[PDB]
Amino acid sequence: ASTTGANSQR
Amino acid sequence: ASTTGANSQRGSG
Amino acid sequence: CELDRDPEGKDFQQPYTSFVQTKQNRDGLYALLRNTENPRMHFYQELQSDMYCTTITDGNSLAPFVNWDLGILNDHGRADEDEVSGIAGYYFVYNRLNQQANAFVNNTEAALQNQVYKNSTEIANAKSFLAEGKVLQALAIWRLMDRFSFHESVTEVNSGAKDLGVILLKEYNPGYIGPRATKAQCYDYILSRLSEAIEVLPENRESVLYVSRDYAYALRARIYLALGEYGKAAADAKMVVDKYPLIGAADASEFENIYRSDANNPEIIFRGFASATLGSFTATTLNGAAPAGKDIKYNPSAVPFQWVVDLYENEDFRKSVYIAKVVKKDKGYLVNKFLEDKAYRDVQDKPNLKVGARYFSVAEVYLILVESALQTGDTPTAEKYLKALSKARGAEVSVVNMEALQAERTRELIGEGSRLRDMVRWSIPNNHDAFETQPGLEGFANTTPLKAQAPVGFYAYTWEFPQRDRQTNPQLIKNWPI
Amino acid sequence: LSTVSGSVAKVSSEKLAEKPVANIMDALQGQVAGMQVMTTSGDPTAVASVEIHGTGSLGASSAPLYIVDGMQTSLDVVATMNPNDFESMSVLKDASATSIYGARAANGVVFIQTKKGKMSERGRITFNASYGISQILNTKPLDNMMTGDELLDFQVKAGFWGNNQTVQKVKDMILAGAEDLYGNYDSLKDEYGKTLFPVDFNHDADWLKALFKTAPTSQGDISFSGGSQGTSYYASIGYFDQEGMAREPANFKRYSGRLNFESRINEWLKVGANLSGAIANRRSADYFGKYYMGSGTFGVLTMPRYYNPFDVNGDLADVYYMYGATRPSMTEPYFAKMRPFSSESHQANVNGFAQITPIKGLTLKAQAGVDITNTRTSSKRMPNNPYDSTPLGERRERAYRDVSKSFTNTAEYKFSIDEKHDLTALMGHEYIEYEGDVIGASSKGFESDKLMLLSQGKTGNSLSLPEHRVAEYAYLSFFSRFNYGFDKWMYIDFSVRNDQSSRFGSNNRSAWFYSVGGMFDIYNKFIQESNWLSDLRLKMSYGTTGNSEIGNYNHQALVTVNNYTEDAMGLSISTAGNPDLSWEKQSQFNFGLAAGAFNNRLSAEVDFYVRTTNDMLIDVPMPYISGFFSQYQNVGSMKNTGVDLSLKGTIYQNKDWNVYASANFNYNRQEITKLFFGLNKYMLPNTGTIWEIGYPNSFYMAEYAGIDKKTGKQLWYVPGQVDAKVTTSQYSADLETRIDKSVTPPITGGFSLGASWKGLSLDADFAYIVGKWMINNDRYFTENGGGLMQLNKDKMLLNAWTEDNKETDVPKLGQSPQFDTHLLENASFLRLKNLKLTYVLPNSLFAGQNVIGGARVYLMARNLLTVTKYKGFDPEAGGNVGKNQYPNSKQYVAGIQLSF
Amino acid sequence: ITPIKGLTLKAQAGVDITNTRTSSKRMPNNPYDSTPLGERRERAYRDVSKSFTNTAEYKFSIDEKHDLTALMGHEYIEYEGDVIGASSKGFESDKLMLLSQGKTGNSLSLPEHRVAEYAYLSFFSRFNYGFDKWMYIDFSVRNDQSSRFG
Amino acid sequence: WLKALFKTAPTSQGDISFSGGSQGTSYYASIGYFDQEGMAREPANFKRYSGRLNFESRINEWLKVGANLSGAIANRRSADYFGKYYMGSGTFGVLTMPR
Amino acid sequence: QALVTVNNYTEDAMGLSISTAGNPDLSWEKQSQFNFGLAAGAFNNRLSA
Ligand SMILES: CCCCCCCCOCCOCCOCCOCCO
Ligand SMILES: CCCCCCCCOCCOCCOCCOCCO
Repeated sequence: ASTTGANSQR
Repeated sequence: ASTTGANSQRGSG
Repeated sequence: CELDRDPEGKDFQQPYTSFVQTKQNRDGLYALLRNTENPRMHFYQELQSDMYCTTITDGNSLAPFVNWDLGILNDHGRADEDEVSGIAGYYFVYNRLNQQANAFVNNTEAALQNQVYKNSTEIANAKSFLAEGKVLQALAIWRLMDRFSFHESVTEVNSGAKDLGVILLKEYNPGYIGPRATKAQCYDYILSRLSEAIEVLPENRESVLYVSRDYAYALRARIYLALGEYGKAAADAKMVVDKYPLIGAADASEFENIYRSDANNPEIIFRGFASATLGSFTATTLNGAAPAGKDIKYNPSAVPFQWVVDLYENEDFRKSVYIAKVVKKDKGYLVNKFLEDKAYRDVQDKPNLKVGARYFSVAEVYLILVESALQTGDTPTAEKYLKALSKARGAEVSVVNMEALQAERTRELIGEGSRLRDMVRWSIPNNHDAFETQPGLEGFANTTPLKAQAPVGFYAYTWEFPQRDRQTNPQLIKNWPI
Repeated sequence: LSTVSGSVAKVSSEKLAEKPVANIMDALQGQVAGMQVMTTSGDPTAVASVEIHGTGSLGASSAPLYIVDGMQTSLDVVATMNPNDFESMSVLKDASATSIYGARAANGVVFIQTKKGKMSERGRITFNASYGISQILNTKPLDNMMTGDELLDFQVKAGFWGNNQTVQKVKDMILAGAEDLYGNYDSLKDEYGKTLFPVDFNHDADWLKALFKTAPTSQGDISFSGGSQGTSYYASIGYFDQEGMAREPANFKRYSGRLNFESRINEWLKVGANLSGAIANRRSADYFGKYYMGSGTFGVLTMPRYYNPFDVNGDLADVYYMYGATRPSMTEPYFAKMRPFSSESHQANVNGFAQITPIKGLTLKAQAGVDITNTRTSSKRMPNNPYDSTPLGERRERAYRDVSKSFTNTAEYKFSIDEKHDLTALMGHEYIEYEGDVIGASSKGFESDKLMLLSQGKTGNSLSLPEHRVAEYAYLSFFSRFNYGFDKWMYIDFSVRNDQSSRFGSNNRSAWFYSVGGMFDIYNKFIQESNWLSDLRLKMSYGTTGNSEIGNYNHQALVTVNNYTEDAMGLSISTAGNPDLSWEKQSQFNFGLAAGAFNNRLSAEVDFYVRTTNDMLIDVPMPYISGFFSQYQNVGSMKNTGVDLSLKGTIYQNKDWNVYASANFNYNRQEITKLFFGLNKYMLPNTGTIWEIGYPNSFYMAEYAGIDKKTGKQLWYVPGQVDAKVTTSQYSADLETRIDKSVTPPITGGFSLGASWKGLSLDADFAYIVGKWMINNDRYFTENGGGLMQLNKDKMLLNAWTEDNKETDVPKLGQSPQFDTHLLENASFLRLKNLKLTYVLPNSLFAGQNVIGGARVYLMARNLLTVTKYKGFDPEAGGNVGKNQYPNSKQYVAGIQLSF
Repeated sequence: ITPIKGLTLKAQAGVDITNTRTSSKRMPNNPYDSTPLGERRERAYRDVSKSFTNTAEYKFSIDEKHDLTALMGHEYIEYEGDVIGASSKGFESDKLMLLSQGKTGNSLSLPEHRVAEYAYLSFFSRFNYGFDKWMYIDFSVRNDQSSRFG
Repeated sequence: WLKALFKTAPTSQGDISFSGGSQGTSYYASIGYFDQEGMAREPANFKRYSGRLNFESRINEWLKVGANLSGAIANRRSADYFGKYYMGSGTFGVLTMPR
Repeated sequence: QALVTVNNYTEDAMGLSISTAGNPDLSWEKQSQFNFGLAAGAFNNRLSA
């Protein structure tokens, strides 16, 4: 169960 | 192929 | 400092606490069976019948049985942890099956009697796994008797052995080392194990991958037949013979696709589970086959005498599947029954010649009913089932008269270890020195004479006990004379 | 390490150095009295079977404990070490000398001491390098095998190809079949007749050359040893590569380093390490000792000479043909590149020690070490190969892990209680742990040499179950040993110990062992001075020892998985079980006498001994009714009575011209005492040997009595029947009998000669093993006229009894041979283990340049001379039977040494 | 090695081996999982990186005020890496979890396999000029060659 | 939820090392231990068992040889869910889980 | 390299897809450094910069 919402990636 | 004519098995290994 | 070390992938033996532990032990039981009631194990006694000559390719592997090299057949085989083959092997795997079915039967009786099952349906199924294990013990002991006790017809024997069966052990006991049960001891254990199971097992088969009532009725009819009890064999036959229908084939291609399919042959009553990745083995002794790309080439070590090839009508669907004119190129026939199931090929395109372990097909049940009905003067039902079996194979028989039964059986059962027993019971001696070899193979399949003659009542139609079992057990009476 | 009461032999550096095989125990064959070493395979990769003072047991190993700088190491790990770093090997062969070792000190202990540094002013650097070639050491087996058309006739006249056939009909047919078979392969279809002649009845194909080659061996090393105040260093790197003389590929190459370091840190501490490792690649010919059509030394005897594995340039083809074949049959070199194999072992061995000396007399020593071996091995089945079953290829990657810990720390208090009583007391603790592990993965379906990652396989009916095997054991031990010395003449040694092994259940893994021993200096008490006797000492010892060398998990009553379908797992009974299984308990009495004559320039030591094995670990065979194969039990007993003596002296020391010889002999009678279940004998099936109480492990057969000159039939002696001896043509198993020939040869010995003519020197080392017997399984084929008529046979079958040819001793054609005395061959042998001519450069050639100080050059041969009556390739290459042997090699080597 | 006054030949070599062995399970019969069937994944890793790097260095002086130092050298760097891994599933017992004991059919997997190697060849030089112990100059030229380029 | 996913964890290390030598030869040897457990309750650790031996020796006015030898048995494990957003893990978990 | 890897579509035949784009001219990165430094010691080498 992951919350992608927003993954500004590194 | 292989020829099992007869192997006396190596009963002293 | 705990110096306990225990092995990975092993667990300690215990009594059955759960139903899931019991079901798992029953599966391990059927796993063994699949590598035991295995065609690879019955090829030796198939090759000892009157049907085969060795080719120039053999490397003294099939020669001992075909040419009756008694000096080699005496202590023939292996059953150590590198190889399990031959007479020694045949004997060893069945005793393990008998030993290991003993520990399954006893530990299920134990669990039932301590009410470790948690409801009536767990209880009811273990009473049924129990009957299956009873059939397995019956099979294990009878297969051991099939080769290691004498038929009544044998003449000169070691003194004492004419009436002896095999060492009967009804309990899981690794340390047991006793003497041979008598013939009637062994056979009463066999039939009662089976009878007690037909009582518990349901009328209609539940899985072709497990023992069923249909199976035990069939196996008992087989066992009755080799005991000469023709009336009793025919009674167990009729109870199964109509529950499995024959292959509906128009040509030999329609025949071969169905017959060679473990999955679609409607005649298979009981087989062991096999996949391409588990439970499938290659059985390329009879045919000498090997893959070549998309093709299969054959270099047999043994091939039938002409009289076997001449047994088959030319339109017999079997004459291109059970035997197949694929020696040299198109020059002679080899026994090809165990050729392949395509479903087990690693790659659709490329054959690997893998098969599964089959345990009973209704064809034999037709032949058990036909021979016995002829013996009991029941001509109508002997003629009904023989015309049926042969017509479905594309070569229906003109007359029904035992002579025809002997032929038809011999054709239908080729490769399955059946001819050697049949020649003992039909009182045919081994005429190998006098049979014509197949002409097409001149220079490849030549005549080789017997190293010892095999007339009616010769003792070596029955095997000697493995030399292990003799040397460690002074209480064993051997079969062969001095 | 060893004691004054024990039977102890010490072998020097020179017996160990620069030997063209990685099997260093071979270098001791015939050097130690009572130690019987024997290598049964010329495969570079094989390791010898040493047995000190007989076979110790009928089910446990008889392998000595091998020890390097204090800790148990396997022969396999010893092989990865550079033996030019060994200063000495010491064989401890009785209860008193093996008293502080465990596991299996019942078999003797072999202690290897690596060099520690010599504390010189400048250090000694030293460089060794040698090149040489291995060969086969006996060719005689093929002196008398039929030639090509010699066997063609034999076959045809025997009816093998048809009833009504002429030789040429057959000759036409075989090469007919070779052209049509070759004519289906693009790569052959028009090379047959041009560059390929697979069948040729006008030339005999050299099948020896087909399957065996000359192969090379290469060695080098640098070694810096030096020193100073309290510290001693010995460092070395080196390289070894011995290629396999069988053309079936096998090799052992190692790249090695070692650092031994020892330092007095202060008057209270001495610390030290000896560190070693190697990158090692070994490979083995896995078909030898089995019978596969045209492979091994069986192949070189059995392939009909009308079959040519060569092309037109005399080089080895990719393939040969055999009549009937479905497929052309790959030759050995083309098989190898089609079935590749590599394996790298990284071997690490770390070893430290500490020596606190807190008060006068007391020595606390803690020593510990690891023995890490990670091995990673690859296997391929090259795809698109036109002589393979499919074009699809496979790959198998395995990785191996062995980690061996050992701690062994001691307290040693030696003092003196008045002027005539010296006591030395010592006890210790020792824990040995071993944890091993093997992983293997495999895929198939590849259709490109360049696309063969395991992750690129076909997925479906093509998938494989992985390979996975684990193994661990452990040993806990408390031991003690005391040394009492009265005057400077009488010595008593006492020892008691307790050993505990993971290999037995909790209630049965402990066992106590003791030993007493005495040495008495008869010279220095009763002969103050003698004008001819220099040394006379009497040794004597009794003691008990354990043997636990069995198989980790042989007591539990175990279940394993045996799945019947794919949706639920299944369980089968796996092992029988022996809840009581425990240590084997051996006992040895040794009576010794060591004497030195002239000025100890002529010395001897004789020893008499009685080795008794009770509670013997037999893997008792089980009747097949049991559904098992075996089960270990402490059952039965055995005795090994014997003597071993050794002597050495100098024959002509001439100030610049010394001549030196040394010899060693053992005889050992073996007697089984107890078997299992009260049984008096057990013949071991298909081996031709038998265990019978009165006697030793002996052979067991029918006595072959020749042939009936009137019938041509074979006849055997019927045991017990006579006239006023009975023969019969009717063979039966009940015709067999115990034979007064034992399996393990009772006599083991050797001698060695040496002279040095001022710099020029020659040393010869001999070794013999008499009373050895073997069944030549190979002759079962080469000599029979009853079967396997494909195979080449001995030309003696051209003599076969017929109506027209009587007065011959070869039986009629048509009857197969039985395994009787006609195959019991006398494998006794004298062997010349090594000849070394060395010439050390003159001392004054290095008198002007202070860089190099000496040099030596040498020519050398391993295994040139082999006197033996055995009608097979190598008489060593077998125990009770010899099948398809990889004969030990004969080596020629040139070498050079430099010292700076 | 120091053969004559002023020059210093230094030869150096070493390996850097890493064998790593890794184990992972998905324990069977736990009721908070999707299936009661267990899985196990064993991997083995190997990194071996050797490097030789040997030098010859000449220091001399042509006066009391001119110090010269010359040195050039060779270096080969090699790396060979490798990763192997196999996994099974379908286990129904803590005690029966050998990889070789998994279910076989739709439960079988492709192994894991990855290889990687690189290499470096290089020749270098370096000089040192020193005048009157107040002015010091250093010059250097070198050529590097990497397996990572065509 | 902080206590759910993070703990106090230990770090342990020890070491003995024999240094000295005397002449043209020098030795530095050490054995050692290290174990750092990760404070995330998601398991992670780095423990090593260490050894090293350094050695240099003048053999003569022209040659000097030397070695430095080092090795270790090491066990590492890493919290592989960090830096991703998974419902009840990491510092995201400790902030976002409803109390 | 401009490479292919396996990408099997069924279980009876091998399949092949383009794996990497490619740069036959890929080469060393070429870096350059101008460095002007100064070190100073103050008092009685009890103060450095
Ligand atoms: C030119 C000089 C020759 C030096 C060769 C030395 C080769 C040594 O190989 C051993 C490898 O094992 C590495 C493990 O290191 C252990 C260190 O621990 C010791 C501390 O007590
Ligand atoms: C001439 C060079 C030969 C190369 C041999 C190198 C050995 C490589 O082995 C790698 C595996 O061994 C691991 C070493 O373990 C370290 C010891 O741990 C104990 C320290 O406390």
